Amino acid sequence: KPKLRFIERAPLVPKVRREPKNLSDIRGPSTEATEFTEGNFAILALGGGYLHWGHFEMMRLTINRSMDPKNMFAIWRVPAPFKPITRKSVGHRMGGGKGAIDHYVTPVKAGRLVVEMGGRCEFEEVQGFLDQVAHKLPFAAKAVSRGTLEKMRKDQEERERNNQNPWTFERIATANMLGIRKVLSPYDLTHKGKYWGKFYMPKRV
Amino acid sequence: GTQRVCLVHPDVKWGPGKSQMTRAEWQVAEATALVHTLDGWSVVQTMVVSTKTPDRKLIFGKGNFEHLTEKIRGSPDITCVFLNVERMAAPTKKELEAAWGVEVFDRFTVVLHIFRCNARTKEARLQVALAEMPLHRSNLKRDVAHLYRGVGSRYIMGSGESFMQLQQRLLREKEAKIRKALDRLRKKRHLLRRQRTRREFPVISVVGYTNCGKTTLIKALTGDAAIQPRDQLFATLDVTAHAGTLPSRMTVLYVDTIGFLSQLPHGLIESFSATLEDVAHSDLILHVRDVSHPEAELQKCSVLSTLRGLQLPAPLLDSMVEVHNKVDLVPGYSPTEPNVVPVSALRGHGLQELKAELDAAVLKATGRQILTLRVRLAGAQLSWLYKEATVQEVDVIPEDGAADVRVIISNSAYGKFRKLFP
Amino acid sequence: KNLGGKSSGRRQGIKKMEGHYVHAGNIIATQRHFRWHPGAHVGVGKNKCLYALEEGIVRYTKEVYVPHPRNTEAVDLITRLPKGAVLYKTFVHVVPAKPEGTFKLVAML
Amino acid sequence: KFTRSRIPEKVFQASPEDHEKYGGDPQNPHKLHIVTRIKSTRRRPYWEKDIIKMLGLEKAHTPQVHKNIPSVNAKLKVVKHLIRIKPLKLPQGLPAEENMSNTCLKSTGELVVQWHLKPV
RNA sequence: CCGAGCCUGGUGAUAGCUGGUUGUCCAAGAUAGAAUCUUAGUUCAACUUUAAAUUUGCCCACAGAACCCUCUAAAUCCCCUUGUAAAUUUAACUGUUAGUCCAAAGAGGAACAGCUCUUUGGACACUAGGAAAAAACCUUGUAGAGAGAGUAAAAAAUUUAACACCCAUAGUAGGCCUAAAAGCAGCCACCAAUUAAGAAAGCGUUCAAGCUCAACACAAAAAUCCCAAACAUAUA
RNA sequence: GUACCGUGCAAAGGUAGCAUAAUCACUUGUUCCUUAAAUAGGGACCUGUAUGAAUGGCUCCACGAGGGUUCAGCUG
RNA sequence: ACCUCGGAGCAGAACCCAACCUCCGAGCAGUACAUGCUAAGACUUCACCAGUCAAAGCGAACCUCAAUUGAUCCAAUAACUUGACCAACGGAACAAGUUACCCUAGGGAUAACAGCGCAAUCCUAUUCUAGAGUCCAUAUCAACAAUAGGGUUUACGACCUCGAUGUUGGAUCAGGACAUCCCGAUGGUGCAGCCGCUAUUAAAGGUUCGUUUGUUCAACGAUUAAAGUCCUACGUGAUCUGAGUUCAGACCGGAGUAAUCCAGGUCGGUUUCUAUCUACUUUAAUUCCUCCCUGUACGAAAGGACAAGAGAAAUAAGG
Ligand SMILES: Nc1nc2c(ncn2[C@@H]2O[C@H](COP(=O)(O)OP(=O)(O)OP(=O)(O)O)[C@@H](O)[C@H]2O)c(=O)[nH]1
Ligand SMILES: Nc1nc2c(ncn2[C@@H]2O[C@H](COP(=O)(O)OP(=O)(O)OP(=O)(O)O)[C@@H](O)[C@H]2O)c(=O)[nH]1
Ligand SMILES: [Mg+2]
Ligand SMILES: [Mg+2]
Ligand SMILES: [Mg+2]
Ligand SMILES: [Mg+2]
Ligand SMILES: [Mg+2]
Ligand SMILES: [Mg+2]
Ligand SMILES: [Mg+2]
Ligand SMILES: [Mg+2]
Ligand SMILES: [Mg+2]
Ligand SMILES: [Mg+2]
Ligand SMILES: [Mg+2]
Ligand SMILES: [Mg+2]
Ligand SMILES: [Mg+2]
Ligand SMILES: [Mg+2]
Ligand SMILES: [Mg+2]
Ligand SMILES: [Mg+2]
Ligand SMILES: [Mg+2]
Ligand SMILES: [Mg+2]
Ligand SMILES: [Mg+2]
Ligand SMILES: [Mg+2]
Ligand SMILES: [Mg+2]
Ligand SMILES: [Mg+2]
Ligand SMILES: [Mg+2]
Ligand SMILES: [Mg+2]
Repeated sequence: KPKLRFIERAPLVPKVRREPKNLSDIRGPSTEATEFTEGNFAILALGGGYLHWGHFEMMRLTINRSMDPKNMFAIWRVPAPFKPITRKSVGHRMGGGKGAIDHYVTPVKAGRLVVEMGGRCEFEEVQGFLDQVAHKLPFAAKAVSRGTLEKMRKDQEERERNNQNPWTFERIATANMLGIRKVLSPYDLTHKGKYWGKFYMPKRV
Repeated sequence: GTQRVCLVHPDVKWGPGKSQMTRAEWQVAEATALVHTLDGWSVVQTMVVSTKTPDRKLIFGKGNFEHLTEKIRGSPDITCVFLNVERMAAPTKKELEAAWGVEVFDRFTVVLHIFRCNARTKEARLQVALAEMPLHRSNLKRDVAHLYRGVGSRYIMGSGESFMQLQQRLLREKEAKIRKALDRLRKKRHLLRRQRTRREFPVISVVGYTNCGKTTLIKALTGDAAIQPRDQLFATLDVTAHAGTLPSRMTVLYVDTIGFLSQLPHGLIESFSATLEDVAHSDLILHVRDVSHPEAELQKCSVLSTLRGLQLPAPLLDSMVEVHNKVDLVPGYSPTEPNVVPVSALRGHGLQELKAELDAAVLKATGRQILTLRVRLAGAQLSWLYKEATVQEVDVIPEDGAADVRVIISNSAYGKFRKLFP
Repeated sequence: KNLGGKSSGRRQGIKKMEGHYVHAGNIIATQRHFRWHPGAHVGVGKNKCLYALEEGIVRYTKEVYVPHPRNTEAVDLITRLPKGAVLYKTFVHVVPAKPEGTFKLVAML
Repeated sequence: KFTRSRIPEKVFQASPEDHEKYGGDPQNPHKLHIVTRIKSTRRRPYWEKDIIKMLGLEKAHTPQVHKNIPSVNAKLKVVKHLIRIKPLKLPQGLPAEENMSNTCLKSTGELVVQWHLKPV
């Protein structure tokens, strides 16, 4: 079964209890599915966002059509939509209780792999349609190999080491210099200024 | 949206609407397949209710209507009701929705939903909006007292645009814009066919009831592996043309169309407009019937009624080649009526005979003439004929420097040849 | 559809932290469940509130938990515990400050 | 929620580079801080306002002498973004009762015990 | 001037509602909530004011404050020192209990709203400077005169898409398949020779024929009329 | 069950008449006449489960500064 | 729909925290009859009321449960004690509709018009290269999606205005945008020609008259080169009209016992203002058609052009 597996619209056992839109699941760096597993290529999410069944279908159809099943295999690195998003009836006034469950999404944080590909192939053979999928994804995304991912991580480390700026967001935020924590967020103490809402700034050091 | 549907089938007993050809079990099976087509929901409950006055507003009698609403309100798991009654009038839909507390769908609305949800085309979306324009009683399941007095009362001596005036204005404007957009899309679809008409490709429209095997027959005829027939109802959404070769070596377009359905306003379905206009402009019509299906007679009657309502040319109605598909399902079948080709699309049993038959039909319809013509070699007359007309056979006279070519040529191509190479 | 849930906070928790001088009878901590267990010179009310049985200094410690043998649920938990495992709980103690009393010369008979 | 900030201890651990830059030996640390409020307490938390009042830095650009002891240092850490801290230097040593009235705090942070107002 | 006349009187009816509430000067002064036919109000709390008694008030070192739950935040409570001068209690009261934005953690909405609702903090409902004008962003506040001085915050930067040239025989038109389908309609094999070439990576052919590739060689657009003027180079 | 053949219930199951009505909506109902063209008007309908008989139903002579439509003429 | 009480999240760690926010529950039951009497010290649902825990002592033996309830007065009782799904649950001892016949006090603290925020809805443009288009993504489109822009709709918010911002349609006059309907120039075409389609540029000028309907619109009739999309308080009522439109009258159908009512129909129904201030009051034209080109180019036919030239007009401006 090398081809990418089908993803259901909603979990077979639907959730009955509406739950809050905890945007923290989109905010910040990704702590899961950050490394390669049984594959050599992937789509890396350079930003946070929610993936819908429409996005899943786009990914599945494009990758399945453009891949070579006898030499390439693909695997999801993100679970099927599970978080329920609720919408009220069109034209409803505010109040009257939380809306009914409308759709299911799956959160994705910056730095996560969405799909992972492998097999008897090199990067250039796959990067085309992987980049197409990444560009059509709801968040900033990039087709990345193991080598390219390691290269970008090493480049980030090198920039952090050799930056000539005496002042860094990490240092200022941690020391509360100028009392900037009045303006910053507690999450910023760990984001080090590289994340702003759902957006991840890669050039940011 | 994971809906739960109660399939309410009005079994018409006596009077107009009494179906001699088909049975209520068959009709409810058809409706169940229809609703399953949409991938979103399925039939949770089915009720066949006897009715003797199907033309009245409530369809059913007073007692039967009370009984139905009793069950519909008692059972909470139902999200909507599918009324297998073709098209409901606006008052009937309003009354049934108010009584039952849930959205009520008819065959027309369900088919519009099939088109919108499966073939996400602008035609389908606009048609759904057009049919959805009647909008009142937003809060179903409960009658809401409103007390609309004092809203927009006269300020000095007059009032501005009131409600039911703004609603009328929006209704008129939306209808106008939807119609204009649909006209633009129709013009674009017509534009798509200009090159085909100019090249004068013989075009054949494969028509028939859903699941008769139109797509499978076209696949068998053309030899294209890309064509993917499905067992789903209304699987062949959208109209597409495929090239094929006949025994006379002629190239012919088969127009795979959307399958027809019984008790459905095809003329009023916008998504069907491509199919209807393509059959209208078709040179020949290929009528595919699934004789294996028990409702074959009703299916034939429905398709023939739709074709008659299309007001197609009399010669187009005539010579419509009838093909009985799925013959393999019937163990031993003999076509009693003449001029019908029994074929098995999956097994390709009668495909050669069908090919010969509709090849003769195309030769008759398109007006192309089969003739032997003398062409001087090295003139490029032969190459011109190769490009512009089908070439059944070539026999070159070595001594004379000419060739006798048996060719099927249209009037336009023949005139062009005579002028270009006198 | 969602009714209730309007109850106010119980204002429960610790009333006397460590190092606080506490008189006899003072409530040290009110709790719904057994968060802090009673230690030396600390009594439990019907509602699991901890009160000082003596006058002294409150001290919070971590001590091994050995339930009464008739506490069937805790005994079952212990019986299912792996060998070498020891349960610990937070206990509140009142280190008495004053002595019980003094011997005073009352009469020189 | 915006809350009081806990400065990690590693921030206040000077390095040899810092010692060279700022001219202060880790051994034999200075005894007294000269603290001047260079920033307004307006638009700052009430706890910082109260700490400034406790340190007696209500007036801006008004030097105040404080002990270089852990508790005063903790308060100064709390309100460090509003103040300038320098080491008090005593080139002639502590002022004596005889010269107590002739002292002056020069901008360099030195408390000279003779102020003649004459050219050198 | 009749949903029930007019006049007089009770009558200065009552109004939680609107409006008004008149000398000078100084000072303190914007704080959680509960109940209520109650959310246009009031009483009690909280805050605030005054006077008086007393002694601790604030900041805060260790140590200490739970499992559930596998991980799980900024913090908080408590708290000697220390820097500070306030705090508690007693007595007498009013007024505020219809609130805005900003930063942060959240919830609802549509990860809309100058939207709504909680929490921490700030500012505003007070002065001044700045962000163009400017309640809420930044700087800064305790007050007067000065035709002195050092400063705080404080002025946006960006201009971005060329590209190879040459050359191609070949066992054969690889087989089957088909009317022929010959690298090039479909499937299987997919080698191999020439110094160098995939039984061909793309066009084209009715099928061929003919042309190429790998291989040899060599960003944005709206409705009265754009909107300071301008300036790239004289030493922070 | 296939209009009439049986049955339930009710106090009786809306009868005659008229009918897109000044008569919820659907509504610009569907037709014919009328106009070059009519959401108007008039005549009709298996036309009302929200018509209908002294809460009066239909027809009709006269009459009306009542409300519609219209021939011809007339005219700013 | 809810109104009182309790548990869990929001509210991760002392306490406390809203929501017509998310979820669960309660208005008991069981056992006991010392489930007796007293009494330090404490907690406390942010007030009070109320509610909690409890050492020691007497007297004895040797309560479970999260909520599981309700004050005062007043009744019943000899007393002890008991009494409200007083659930609008801090509880008037006992009182419903309707109002357009309406009235007063206020409120822009609060809705309808308009503006404003926003852009769900709506509209527009790109990216994606699946799929339509006989072949062929890109002549013309286009699914799943992505990125932007606009502020024409319906909303949503309730920020100015309720000691009045008069608000549908029409007349009159129009100012403006271009996202161009016609006229101009231009690239592509599945552009043979004629018609077209699509895109760039262009807002100087123009963009019809009628039948029904209050219609804006829609349909239809006849035209036109075309009969554009919008903004302007859905421009413009101190310039006009009031046909529609939930003031007072009345009828029909329906609701109700009735008053009366129905975003149902229908017949009728008062349009004020003498201008103080601002502003303003005399600022090289387009288009169609006729002939001819010409039955020519083009085309198999059907049909059928440009450009050049000549002549006629129509409108607009000025006389
Ligand atoms: N036994 C048999 N089954 C057939 C035959 N032809 C078609 N079928 C079956 O019927 C299905 C019809 O699918 P399509 O041919 O796509 O249907 P269609 O005729 O295009 O009709 P729509 O899906 O309604 O458009 C096939 O997929 C088969 O499952 C036949 O000749 N014999
Ligand atoms: N505590 C209490 N008082 C009551 C109760 N029932 C009546 N009362 C008293 O009586 C008042 C109510 O009067 P009603 O409503 O006439 O009482 P009723 O019992 O229904 O009728 P009557 O006996 O005729 O008065 C209350 O306010 C009390 O004073 C009850 O259940 N508990
Ligand atoms: Mg009123
Ligand atoms: Mg709670
Ligand atoms: Mg009078
Ligand atoms: Mg008064
Ligand atoms: Mg003052
Ligand atoms: Mg000063
Ligand atoms: Mg080459
Ligand atoms: Mg008329
Ligand atoms: Mg208390
Ligand atoms: Mg109450
Ligand atoms: Mg009336
Ligand atoms: Mg009034
Ligand atoms: Mg508005
Ligand atoms: Mg307001
Ligand atoms: Mg508000
Ligand atoms: Mg006024
Ligand atoms: Mg333009
Ligand atoms: Mg508007
Ligand atoms: Mg009127
Ligand atoms: Mg009536
Ligand atoms: Mg009227
Ligand atoms: Mg009149
Ligand atoms: Mg007037
Ligand atoms: Mg005038």
